Amino acid sequence: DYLDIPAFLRKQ
Amino acid sequence: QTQVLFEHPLNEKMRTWLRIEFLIQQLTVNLPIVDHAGALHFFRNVSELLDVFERGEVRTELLKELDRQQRKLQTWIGVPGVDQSRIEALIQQLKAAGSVLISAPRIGQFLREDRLIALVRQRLSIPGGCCSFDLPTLHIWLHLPQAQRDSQVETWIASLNPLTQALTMVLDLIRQSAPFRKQTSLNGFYQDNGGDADLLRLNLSLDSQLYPQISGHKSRFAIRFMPLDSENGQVPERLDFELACC
Amino acid sequence: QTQVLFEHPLNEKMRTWLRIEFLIQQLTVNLPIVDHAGALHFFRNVSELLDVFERGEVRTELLKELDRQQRKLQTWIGVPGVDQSRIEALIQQLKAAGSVLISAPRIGQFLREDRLIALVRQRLSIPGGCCSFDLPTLHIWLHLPQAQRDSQVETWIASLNPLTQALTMVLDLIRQSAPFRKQTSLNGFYQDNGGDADLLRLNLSLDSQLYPQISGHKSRFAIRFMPLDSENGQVPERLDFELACC
Repeated sequence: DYLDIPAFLRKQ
Repeated sequence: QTQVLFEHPLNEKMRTWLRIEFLIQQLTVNLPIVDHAGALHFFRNVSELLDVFERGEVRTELLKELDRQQRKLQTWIGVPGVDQSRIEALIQQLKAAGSVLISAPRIGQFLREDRLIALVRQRLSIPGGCCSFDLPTLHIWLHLPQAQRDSQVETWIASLNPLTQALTMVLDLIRQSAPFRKQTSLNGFYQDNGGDADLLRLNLSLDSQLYPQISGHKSRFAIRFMPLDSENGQVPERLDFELACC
Repeated sequence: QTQVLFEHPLNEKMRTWLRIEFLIQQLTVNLPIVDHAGALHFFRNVSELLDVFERGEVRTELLKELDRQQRKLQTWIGVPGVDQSRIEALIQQLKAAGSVLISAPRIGQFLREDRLIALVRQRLSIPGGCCSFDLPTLHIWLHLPQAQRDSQVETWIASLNPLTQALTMVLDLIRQSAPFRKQTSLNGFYQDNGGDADLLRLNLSLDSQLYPQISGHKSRFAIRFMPLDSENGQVPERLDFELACC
C-alpha cells in the first residue's frame, strides 16, 4: 500500500 | 555502478520520444563548437530531428501525454504516505509545459528557416560532402569569434525548449512510475506481458557483457540475451537481472 | 592579420584525397572514446571512410602518385644548390611508403570485416537508429575496461597506417611544390589557367566579409568572391588575396 507508490512521489 | 541500463519502446510513440530525446541531448554534449568536427556533430543531430519532425506532428501527441500524466498524478492524492506537496508541483509543471508547447511556433521551424543549417543538411547525405571546398560558408563560420558561434548555437537550441521541456518531463515521469522487478532468465530467454506499457527498462550485469535483443508482440514480448563478443562471449543458464514495464 | 585558408581540388583525384585526409584526421581527434558522442563520431567517420573506399580506387591512384612524386624529386638529383641528403631521404620515404602500402592488404579490409563496425555502420541511414535500443551492441562496448577499447581503437587506426602515411607525404609534397603569391580580384571575380595543378590554395582575410566560390573545369578555374551578407553587403572593386596552384 505504501510501497506500491512510486519512490519519487513518496516522502513525508 | 555495476549494472548496465537498457531501454526499449513498446510502441512507435515511445520510439519517437526516445529518439527525439537522444538527438536533443547530443546538441548540448560537445559544446562549444570550435572545430569542423564539432560543427558536423551538431548540424547532423539537428538534421535528424528535422527528419523525424516532418513525418508527423509530435506536438499533439506530446500534449496528449502531458494531460495523461496530469491524471495519473491526481489519482495519488489521499493515499497515505504520499508527499502531495510534490504532486501539485509536477501537475503545474505539466500544465506550464503544456501552455508553453501550445503558444510556441511550429516545432523546429526556426531551425528549418536557418540559412546555414539548410545548406549543411543538403550535404549530409553525401559521404565526404561536408568538406571546406563543399561548405565555404561553414568554414568562415568556424573562423568567426567564438562568442558569435555560442550566440547562434544557444539560440538554435533554445528554439526547442518548448519541446525539450514537455519531453523531458513526460519521459522522466514514466521512467519513475514503475519500479524494477527482479527477474531470472534461463538459457538466455525471457517472456512476459507488458500490458499498458510504453517502455521497458533492463539492468544487466556490467560483467555479463550481455545485451537484451527484445522482440515485440501485441502487449507481450520476447527477450533474447546475446553477448557483445559473439566470437568469445558466453550466455549462461542463469541470468538474474531487473525489469520494469513503464 | 587574420586569414582563412580555402583549398579547392582541381579534380576528382585530389578531391578524394582531401576527403580521406579529413576523415583519417578525425579518427584521432576526440580520443579516447568514453561516451556515445565520442563513439558515434568515430564509428561514423570510419563509415564515411569505408563508403569512400568502395566507391573509388584510392590504393591505385595513390600508388601512382607516389611514383610521380618520386620522379619529380629525382630530377633534382645532382642539381647544384639542392640538398641531396634531404632529397634522397624523401625518395626513400616515398619508396618505403609505396612499398608498405603495396605489401599491405586491401585498404579498409580490417575495418570492413570488423564485427562492431559492421553493426554500427548499418544503423547510420536512420535518424535515431544509433540509440541504446537500436544499438545495444554499442552500449555495452562503451562500458568495457578502457585498456580494451583503447586496444581496439588502436588496431583500428593502425589498419590504415599504410594509407595514412602514403597519403600524408603526397599531400605534403603537393602543398610544398608551389608557394603562395599575392593576387588581385576585380569586382569579386578571378580566373586563370591551372595547368598541371591538383590543388588550389587560397588565403582570404576574415575581415573581407567575402567567401570564395571556387569553380573548376578542365585546365582552368574561376574564383567568385561573394559577400556573407547575402547580397546585402557589397563587393569591393579590388580584393587582395593569396593564391597557390599546387
